[PDB]
Amino acid sequence: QFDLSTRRLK
Amino acid sequence: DILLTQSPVILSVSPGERVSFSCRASQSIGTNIHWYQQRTNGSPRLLIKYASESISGIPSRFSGSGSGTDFTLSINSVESEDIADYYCQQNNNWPTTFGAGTKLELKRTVAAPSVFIFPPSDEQLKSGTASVVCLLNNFYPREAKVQWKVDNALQSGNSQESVTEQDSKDSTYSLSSTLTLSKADYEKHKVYACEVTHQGLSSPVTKSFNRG
Amino acid sequence: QVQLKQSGPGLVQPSQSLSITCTVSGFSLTNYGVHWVRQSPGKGLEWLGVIWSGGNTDYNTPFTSRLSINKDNSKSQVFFKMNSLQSNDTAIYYCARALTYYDYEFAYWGQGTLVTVSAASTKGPSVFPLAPSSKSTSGGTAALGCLVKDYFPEPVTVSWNSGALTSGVHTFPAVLQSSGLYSLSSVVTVPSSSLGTQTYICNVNHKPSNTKVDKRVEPK
Repeated sequence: QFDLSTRRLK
Repeated sequence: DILLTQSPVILSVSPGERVSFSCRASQSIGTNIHWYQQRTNGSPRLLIKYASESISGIPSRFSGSGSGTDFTLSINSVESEDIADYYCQQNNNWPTTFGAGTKLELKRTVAAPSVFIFPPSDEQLKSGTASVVCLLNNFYPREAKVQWKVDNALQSGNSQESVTEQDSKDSTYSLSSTLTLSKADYEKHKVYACEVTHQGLSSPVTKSFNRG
Repeated sequence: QVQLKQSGPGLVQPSQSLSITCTVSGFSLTNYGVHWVRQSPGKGLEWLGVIWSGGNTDYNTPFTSRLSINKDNSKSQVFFKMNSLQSNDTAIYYCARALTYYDYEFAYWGQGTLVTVSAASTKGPSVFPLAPSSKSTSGGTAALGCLVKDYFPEPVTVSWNSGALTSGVHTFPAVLQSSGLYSLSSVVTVPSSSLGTQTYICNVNHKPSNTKVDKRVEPK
Protein backbone atom coordinates (compact mmCIF):
# COMPACT_ATOMS: atom_id res chain seq x y z
CA GLN A 1 0.00 0.00 0.00
CA PHE A 2 1.25 3.46 -0.95
CA ASP A 3 2.43 5.71 1.89
CA LEU A 4 2.13 9.48 1.48
CA SER A 5 4.91 10.19 4.01
CA THR A 6 7.75 8.44 2.13
CA ARG A 7 6.18 7.86 -1.33
CA ARG A 8 7.00 4.19 -0.91
CA LEU A 9 4.91 1.03 -0.81
CA LYS A 10 4.73 -0.47 2.67
CA ASP B 1 -10.29 -0.04 -17.80
CA ILE B 2 -7.30 -2.34 -18.30
CA LEU B 3 -6.23 -4.06 -15.08
CA LEU B 4 -2.47 -4.39 -14.65
CA THR B 5 -1.27 -6.93 -12.10
CA GLN B 6 2.33 -6.68 -10.89
CA SER B 7 3.80 -9.70 -9.13
CA PRO B 8 5.18 -10.05 -6.62
CA VAL B 9 4.63 -6.94 -4.51
CA ILE B 10 8.03 -7.42 -2.87
CA LEU B 11 11.39 -8.52 -4.28
CA SER B 12 14.46 -9.04 -2.10
CA VAL B 13 17.82 -9.74 -3.73
CA SER B 14 21.58 -9.45 -3.25
CA PRO B 15 23.65 -6.86 -5.16
CA GLY B 16 25.10 -7.88 -8.53
CA GLU B 17 22.28 -10.36 -9.00
CA ARG B 18 19.88 -10.13 -11.92
CA VAL B 19 16.25 -9.34 -11.12
CA SER B 20 12.98 -9.32 -13.10
CA PHE B 21 9.71 -7.46 -12.49
CA SER B 22 6.42 -8.77 -13.85
CA CYS B 23 3.39 -6.94 -15.25
CA ARG B 24 0.36 -8.88 -16.49
CA ALA B 25 -2.54 -7.16 -18.28
CA SER B 26 -6.22 -8.15 -18.10
CA GLN B 27 -6.24 -8.26 -21.91
CA SER B 28 -3.84 -7.86 -24.84
CA ILE B 29 -2.18 -4.45 -25.09
CA GLY B 30 0.52 -5.32 -27.62
CA THR B 31 3.72 -3.59 -26.57
CA ASN B 32 2.06 -0.42 -25.28
CA ILE B 33 3.55 -0.50 -21.79
CA HIS B 34 5.88 1.89 -19.93
CA TRP B 35 7.92 1.32 -16.76
CA TYR B 36 8.59 3.72 -13.88
CA GLN B 37 10.96 3.99 -10.95
CA GLN B 38 9.98 5.83 -7.77
CA ARG B 39 12.66 6.43 -5.14
CA THR B 40 11.98 7.54 -1.57
CA ASN B 41 10.31 10.98 -1.55
CA GLY B 42 10.67 11.16 -5.32
CA SER B 43 8.40 11.48 -8.33
CA PRO B 44 8.07 8.62 -10.86
CA ARG B 45 11.04 8.27 -13.23
CA LEU B 46 10.51 6.94 -16.77
CA LEU B 47 12.74 3.90 -17.38
CA ILE B 48 11.42 2.04 -20.42
CA LYS B 49 8.86 3.00 -23.06
CA TYR B 50 6.91 0.59 -25.29
CA ALA B 51 8.02 -2.70 -23.71
CA SER B 52 11.70 -2.51 -24.69
CA GLU B 53 12.68 0.95 -26.02
CA SER B 54 15.40 2.62 -23.94
CA ILE B 55 15.27 6.07 -22.34
CA SER B 56 17.93 8.81 -22.31
CA GLY B 57 20.00 8.93 -19.12
CA ILE B 58 18.79 5.51 -17.96
CA PRO B 59 21.59 3.00 -17.25
CA SER B 60 22.05 0.12 -19.67
CA ARG B 61 21.34 -2.41 -16.90
CA PHE B 62 17.64 -1.62 -17.33
CA SER B 63 15.79 -3.52 -20.05
CA GLY B 64 12.26 -4.70 -20.75
CA SER B 65 10.54 -7.36 -22.83
CA GLY B 66 7.17 -8.97 -23.50
CA SER B 67 4.09 -8.56 -25.69
CA GLY B 68 0.35 -9.14 -25.43
CA THR B 69 -0.41 -9.60 -21.73
CA ASP B 70 2.92 -10.66 -20.21
CA PHE B 71 5.70 -8.13 -19.61
CA THR B 72 9.04 -8.12 -17.79
CA LEU B 73 11.36 -5.38 -16.53
CA SER B 74 14.91 -6.59 -15.89
CA ILE B 75 18.04 -5.39 -14.10
CA ASN B 76 21.13 -7.44 -15.04
CA SER B 77 23.30 -6.36 -12.11
CA VAL B 78 21.28 -4.75 -9.32
CA GLU B 79 22.99 -1.96 -7.36
CA SER B 80 22.22 -0.32 -4.00
CA GLU B 81 20.79 2.72 -5.80
CA ASP B 82 18.10 0.54 -7.38
CA ILE B 83 16.14 0.48 -4.11
CA ALA B 84 12.74 1.83 -5.17
CA ASP B 85 9.22 0.96 -6.25
CA TYR B 86 8.58 -0.02 -9.85
CA TYR B 87 5.36 0.57 -11.76
CA CYS B 88 4.02 -0.46 -15.15
CA GLN B 89 1.67 1.65 -17.25
CA GLN B 90 -0.44 0.61 -20.21
CA ASN B 91 -1.76 2.94 -22.91
CA ASN B 92 -3.27 0.67 -25.54
CA ASN B 93 -6.68 1.54 -24.08
CA TRP B 94 -8.07 4.80 -22.71
CA PRO B 95 -7.74 5.73 -19.98
CA THR B 96 -4.08 4.94 -19.33
CA THR B 97 -3.72 2.83 -16.16
CA PHE B 98 -0.91 1.88 -13.78
CA GLY B 99 -0.08 -1.30 -11.87
CA ALA B 100 -0.05 -1.49 -8.07
CA GLY B 101 3.75 -1.62 -8.07
CA THR B 102 6.58 -3.90 -6.99
CA LYS B 103 8.99 -3.06 -4.15
CA LEU B 104 12.71 -3.77 -4.55
CA GLU B 105 14.51 -4.53 -1.28
CA LEU B 106 18.22 -5.38 -1.07
CA LYS B 107 20.09 -7.96 0.97
CA ARG B 108 23.42 -7.38 2.67
CA THR B 109 25.55 -8.56 5.57
CA VAL B 110 24.24 -8.29 9.14
CA ALA B 111 25.13 -4.92 10.68
CA ALA B 112 24.56 -4.07 14.35
CA PRO B 113 22.98 -0.67 15.14
CA SER B 114 24.81 2.20 16.79
CA VAL B 115 22.56 3.22 19.68
CA PHE B 116 22.29 6.81 20.89
CA ILE B 117 19.97 8.31 23.52
CA PHE B 118 18.80 11.93 23.73
CA PRO B 119 17.27 13.54 26.83
CA PRO B 120 14.56 16.21 26.37
CA SER B 121 15.66 19.81 25.82
CA ASP B 122 14.96 22.39 28.52
CA GLU B 123 13.06 24.21 25.78
CA GLN B 124 10.49 21.42 25.45
CA LEU B 125 10.20 20.99 29.23
CA LYS B 126 8.86 24.54 29.51
CA SER B 127 5.80 23.48 27.48
CA GLY B 128 4.98 20.67 29.90
CA THR B 129 5.99 17.72 27.72
CA ALA B 130 9.13 15.56 27.73
CA SER B 131 10.28 13.61 24.65
CA VAL B 132 13.11 11.10 25.09
CA VAL B 133 14.58 9.86 21.78
CA CYS B 134 16.45 6.58 21.20
CA LEU B 135 18.26 6.28 17.86
CA LEU B 136 19.25 3.00 16.16
CA ASN B 137 21.59 3.97 13.36
CA ASN B 138 22.65 2.03 10.26
CA PHE B 139 21.63 -1.56 10.94
CA TYR B 140 20.48 -4.63 9.02
CA PRO B 141 18.18 -6.42 8.88
CA ARG B 142 15.20 -4.17 9.67
CA GLU B 143 13.86 -6.13 12.68
CA ALA B 144 14.75 -4.71 16.12
CA LYS B 145 13.38 -4.44 19.65
CA VAL B 146 13.44 -1.25 21.69
CA GLN B 147 12.37 -1.38 25.31
CA TRP B 148 12.10 1.69 27.52
CA LYS B 149 12.65 1.69 31.28
CA VAL B 150 12.08 4.56 33.70
CA ASP B 151 13.54 3.82 37.16
CA ASN B 152 13.45 0.10 36.29
CA ALA B 153 9.75 0.34 35.36
CA LEU B 154 9.00 -1.11 31.92
CA GLN B 155 7.23 1.44 29.70
CA SER B 156 4.43 0.38 27.36
CA GLY B 157 2.15 2.25 24.96
CA ASN B 158 3.88 5.61 25.50
CA SER B 159 6.50 5.34 22.75
CA GLN B 160 6.37 5.58 18.97
CA GLU B 161 8.70 4.14 16.34
CA SER B 162 9.70 5.37 12.90
CA VAL B 163 11.93 3.52 10.45
CA THR B 164 13.67 5.07 7.46
CA GLU B 165 13.36 3.51 4.05
CA GLN B 166 16.36 1.41 3.03
CA ASP B 167 19.49 3.50 2.50
CA SER B 168 20.31 3.64 -1.21
CA LYS B 169 24.06 3.80 -0.50
CA ASP B 170 24.80 1.13 2.13
CA SER B 171 21.47 -0.75 2.25
CA THR B 172 20.90 -0.14 5.97
CA TYR B 173 17.94 1.05 8.02
CA SER B 174 17.65 3.53 10.85
CA LEU B 175 15.04 3.65 13.58
CA SER B 176 13.92 6.23 16.11
CA SER B 177 11.92 5.35 19.19
CA THR B 178 10.51 8.35 21.06
CA LEU B 179 9.24 8.08 24.63
CA THR B 180 6.75 10.84 25.48
CA LEU B 181 6.08 11.81 29.08
CA SER B 182 4.45 14.70 30.89
CA LYS B 183 6.93 17.09 32.50
CA ALA B 184 5.69 16.11 35.96
CA ASP B 185 6.17 12.37 35.40
CA TYR B 186 9.61 13.04 33.87
CA GLU B 187 10.68 15.09 36.89
CA LYS B 188 9.54 12.42 39.34
CA HIS B 189 12.17 9.96 38.04
CA LYS B 190 15.91 9.60 37.51
CA VAL B 191 17.16 6.75 35.28
CA TYR B 192 16.07 6.65 31.63
CA ALA B 193 17.08 3.72 29.45
CA CYS B 194 16.29 2.16 26.08
CA GLU B 195 17.48 -1.43 25.67
CA VAL B 196 18.07 -2.54 22.08
CA THR B 197 17.86 -6.05 20.66
CA HIS B 198 19.06 -6.95 17.16
CA GLN B 199 20.61 -9.88 15.25
CA GLY B 200 24.01 -8.14 15.01
CA LEU B 201 24.37 -7.90 18.80
CA SER B 202 25.54 -10.81 20.96
CA SER B 203 23.80 -9.13 23.90
CA PRO B 204 21.26 -6.29 24.29
CA VAL B 205 22.61 -2.75 24.25
CA THR B 206 21.35 -0.32 26.86
CA LYS B 207 21.93 3.40 26.47
CA SER B 208 20.86 5.35 29.53
CA PHE B 209 21.14 8.68 31.33
CA ASN B 210 20.26 10.19 34.69
CA ARG B 211 18.07 13.28 34.71
CA GLY B 212 20.62 15.86 35.89
CA GLN C 1 16.06 22.23 -19.09
CA VAL C 2 12.49 20.91 -18.97
CA GLN C 3 10.99 21.56 -15.53
CA LEU C 4 7.56 21.40 -13.91
CA LYS C 5 7.15 23.28 -10.63
CA GLN C 6 3.96 22.87 -8.61
CA SER C 7 2.53 25.13 -5.90
CA GLY C 8 2.99 24.33 -2.20
CA PRO C 9 1.35 21.60 -0.08
CA GLY C 10 -1.83 22.48 1.79
CA LEU C 11 -4.90 21.45 3.74
CA VAL C 12 -8.36 21.23 2.15
CA GLN C 13 -11.63 20.97 4.10
CA PRO C 14 -14.14 18.21 3.21
CA SER C 15 -16.56 19.24 0.42
CA GLN C 16 -14.33 22.22 -0.42
CA SER C 17 -12.26 22.61 -3.60
CA LEU C 18 -8.61 21.90 -4.43
CA SER C 19 -6.40 24.28 -6.45
CA ILE C 20 -2.90 23.62 -7.79
CA THR C 21 -0.71 25.65 -10.14
CA CYS C 22 1.81 24.00 -12.47
CA THR C 23 4.43 26.41 -13.78
CA VAL C 24 6.61 25.00 -16.56
CA SER C 25 9.89 25.97 -18.20
CA GLY C 26 12.11 24.62 -20.99
CA PHE C 27 9.15 24.19 -23.34
CA SER C 28 6.01 26.00 -24.50
CA LEU C 29 2.48 25.06 -23.49
CA THR C 30 1.52 25.75 -27.11
CA ASN C 31 3.62 22.71 -28.05
CA TYR C 32 2.99 20.13 -25.32
CA GLY C 33 0.05 18.78 -23.36
CA VAL C 34 0.24 18.80 -19.57
CA HIS C 35 -1.11 15.74 -17.78
CA TRP C 36 -2.32 15.31 -14.21
CA VAL C 37 -1.69 12.19 -12.13
CA ARG C 38 -2.39 11.52 -8.45
CA GLN C 39 -1.10 8.86 -6.07
CA SER C 40 -3.33 7.70 -3.20
CA PRO C 41 -2.99 4.92 -0.59
CA GLY C 42 -6.26 3.50 -1.90
CA LYS C 43 -5.73 3.43 -5.67
CA GLY C 44 -2.00 4.07 -6.17
CA LEU C 45 -1.18 5.90 -9.42
CA GLU C 46 -4.21 7.17 -11.29
CA TRP C 47 -4.48 9.30 -14.42
CA LEU C 48 -6.86 12.22 -13.83
CA GLY C 49 -6.78 14.38 -16.96
CA VAL C 50 -4.85 16.43 -19.51
CA ILE C 51 -4.96 19.82 -21.21
CA TRP C 52 -3.63 19.86 -24.77
CA SER C 53 -1.71 22.49 -26.72
CA GLY C 54 -4.90 23.86 -28.27
CA GLY C 55 -6.67 24.10 -24.92
CA ASN C 56 -8.76 20.94 -25.31
CA THR C 57 -9.28 18.91 -22.14
CA ASP C 58 -9.82 15.23 -21.42
CA TYR C 59 -10.91 14.13 -17.97
CA ASN C 60 -10.88 10.55 -16.68
CA THR C 61 -14.41 9.12 -16.34
CA PRO C 62 -14.87 9.37 -12.54
CA PHE C 63 -13.71 13.02 -12.56
CA THR C 64 -15.57 14.45 -15.57
CA SER C 65 -17.96 16.51 -13.42
CA ARG C 66 -15.74 17.76 -10.59
CA LEU C 67 -12.40 18.36 -12.31
CA SER C 68 -11.43 21.50 -14.22
CA ILE C 69 -8.14 22.13 -16.01
CA ASN C 70 -7.12 25.51 -17.45
CA LYS C 71 -3.91 27.23 -18.50
CA ASP C 72 -2.19 30.50 -19.38
CA ASN C 73 0.18 30.10 -22.33
CA SER C 74 2.05 33.39 -21.85
CA LYS C 75 2.70 32.75 -18.15
CA SER C 76 3.61 29.09 -18.77
CA GLN C 77 1.10 28.09 -16.08
CA VAL C 78 -1.42 25.27 -15.86
CA PHE C 79 -4.30 25.46 -13.40
CA PHE C 80 -5.77 22.38 -11.73
CA LYS C 81 -9.07 22.52 -9.83
CA MET C 82 -11.13 19.70 -8.32
CA ASN C 83 -14.49 20.06 -6.53
CA SER C 84 -16.19 18.44 -3.52
CA LEU C 85 -13.22 16.64 -1.95
CA GLN C 86 -13.60 13.70 0.43
CA SER C 87 -11.03 12.18 2.78
CA ASN C 88 -9.92 9.50 0.31
CA ASP C 89 -8.97 12.23 -2.16
CA THR C 90 -6.01 12.84 0.15
CA ALA C 91 -3.08 12.08 -2.14
CA ILE C 92 0.00 13.41 -3.90
CA TYR C 93 -0.95 15.27 -7.06
CA TYR C 94 1.54 15.54 -9.90
CA CYS C 95 1.57 17.40 -13.17
CA ALA C 96 3.49 15.71 -15.98
CA ARG C 97 4.68 15.98 -19.58
CA ALA C 98 5.05 13.21 -22.15
CA LEU C 99 7.96 12.62 -24.55
CA THR C 100 5.92 13.87 -27.49
CA TYR C 101 3.02 16.30 -27.87
CA TYR C 102 0.42 13.56 -28.39
CA ASP C 103 1.69 10.69 -26.24
CA TYR C 104 1.37 9.48 -22.65
CA GLU C 105 4.79 8.22 -21.61
CA PHE C 106 5.65 10.63 -18.81
CA ALA C 107 9.33 11.60 -18.84
CA TYR C 108 8.92 14.88 -16.96
CA TRP C 109 7.10 15.22 -13.62
CA GLY C 110 6.30 18.03 -11.21
CA GLN C 111 7.67 17.57 -7.71
CA GLY C 112 4.16 16.78 -6.45
CA THR C 113 1.62 18.49 -4.21
CA LEU C 114 0.65 16.57 -1.07
CA VAL C 115 -2.98 17.44 -0.45
CA THR C 116 -4.62 16.59 2.86
CA VAL C 117 -8.39 16.49 3.16
CA SER C 118 -9.48 17.02 6.76
CA ALA C 119 -11.69 19.35 8.79
CA ALA C 120 -8.89 20.20 11.23
CA SER C 121 -6.83 23.38 11.54
CA THR C 122 -3.29 23.97 10.33
CA LYS C 123 -0.65 23.96 13.06
CA GLY C 124 3.02 24.87 12.73
CA PRO C 125 5.63 22.74 14.52
CA SER C 126 7.84 23.37 17.53
CA VAL C 127 11.50 22.57 16.89
CA PHE C 128 13.64 21.12 19.69
CA PRO C 129 17.31 20.16 19.59
CA LEU C 130 18.58 16.62 19.97
CA ALA C 131 21.85 17.61 21.59
CA PRO C 132 25.03 15.59 21.11
CA SER C 133 26.87 14.30 24.18
CA SER C 134 28.89 11.35 25.47
CA LYS C 135 25.76 9.23 25.08
CA SER C 136 25.40 10.11 21.42
CA THR C 137 29.12 9.63 20.72
CA SER C 138 30.69 6.48 19.26
CA GLY C 139 34.28 6.07 18.04
CA GLY C 140 34.94 9.73 17.34
CA THR C 141 31.50 10.07 15.75
CA ALA C 142 28.67 12.08 17.31
CA ALA C 143 24.94 11.96 16.58
CA LEU C 144 22.70 15.02 16.87
CA GLY C 145 19.36 16.16 15.51
CA CYS C 146 16.10 18.09 15.60
CA LEU C 147 12.74 17.03 16.97
CA VAL C 148 9.96 18.52 14.84
CA LYS C 149 6.86 18.13 16.97
CA ASP C 150 3.09 18.73 16.82
CA TYR C 151 2.35 19.95 13.30
CA PHE C 152 -0.48 19.49 10.83
CA PRO C 153 -0.71 18.66 8.08
CA GLU C 154 2.17 16.86 6.39
CA PRO C 155 4.72 17.57 5.11
CA VAL C 156 7.71 19.36 6.60
CA THR C 157 11.03 19.74 4.86
CA VAL C 158 14.22 19.47 6.84
CA SER C 159 17.70 20.22 5.64
CA TRP C 160 20.97 20.86 7.45
CA ASN C 161 23.17 23.94 7.14
CA SER C 162 21.13 25.09 4.16
CA GLY C 163 21.93 21.95 2.17
CA ALA C 164 25.71 21.98 2.66
CA LEU C 165 25.33 18.97 4.96
CA THR C 166 23.78 15.81 3.50
CA SER C 167 26.14 12.98 4.41
CA GLY C 168 24.85 10.88 7.30
CA VAL C 169 21.49 12.65 7.45
CA HIS C 170 18.38 10.62 8.26
CA THR C 171 15.04 12.37 8.36
CA PHE C 172 12.50 9.90 9.73
CA PRO C 173 8.97 9.46 8.34
CA ALA C 174 6.37 11.42 10.32
CA VAL C 175 4.18 9.51 12.75
CA LEU C 176 0.65 10.53 13.70
CA GLN C 177 0.19 11.17 17.42
CA SER C 178 -3.04 10.59 19.37
CA SER C 179 -3.53 14.36 19.41
CA GLY C 180 -4.01 14.16 15.65
CA LEU C 181 -0.78 16.06 15.05
CA TYR C 182 2.35 14.73 13.35
CA SER C 183 5.85 14.50 14.77
CA LEU C 184 9.24 13.76 13.27
CA SER C 185 12.96 13.70 13.99
CA SER C 186 15.96 14.37 11.76
CA VAL C 187 19.42 13.18 12.73
CA VAL C 188 22.94 13.41 11.39
CA THR C 189 26.26 11.88 12.42
CA VAL C 190 29.34 14.10 12.38
CA PRO C 191 32.87 13.81 13.76
CA SER C 192 32.81 14.66 17.47
CA SER C 193 35.91 16.84 17.00
CA SER C 194 33.93 19.14 14.71
CA LEU C 195 31.41 20.12 17.41
CA GLY C 196 33.79 22.81 18.62
CA THR C 197 34.33 24.58 15.30
CA GLN C 198 31.35 23.74 13.08
CA THR C 199 27.86 25.14 13.56
CA TYR C 200 24.99 22.71 12.97
CA ILE C 201 21.60 24.03 11.99
CA CYS C 202 18.47 22.16 11.04
CA ASN C 203 16.38 24.13 8.56
CA VAL C 204 12.73 23.37 9.23
CA ASN C 205 10.03 24.51 6.85
CA HIS C 206 6.32 23.79 7.23
CA LYS C 207 4.78 25.41 4.14
CA PRO C 208 1.09 24.86 5.08
CA SER C 209 1.55 27.10 8.13
CA ASN C 210 4.29 29.28 6.62
CA THR C 211 6.56 28.35 9.52
CA LYS C 212 10.30 28.58 8.85
CA VAL C 213 12.67 27.80 11.70
CA ASP C 214 16.43 27.43 11.79
CA LYS C 215 17.48 25.55 14.90
CA ARG C 216 21.12 25.41 15.98
CA VAL C 217 22.03 22.20 17.77
CA GLU C 218 24.96 22.19 20.19
CA PRO C 219 26.30 20.10 23.11
CA LYS C 220 24.57 21.03 26.36
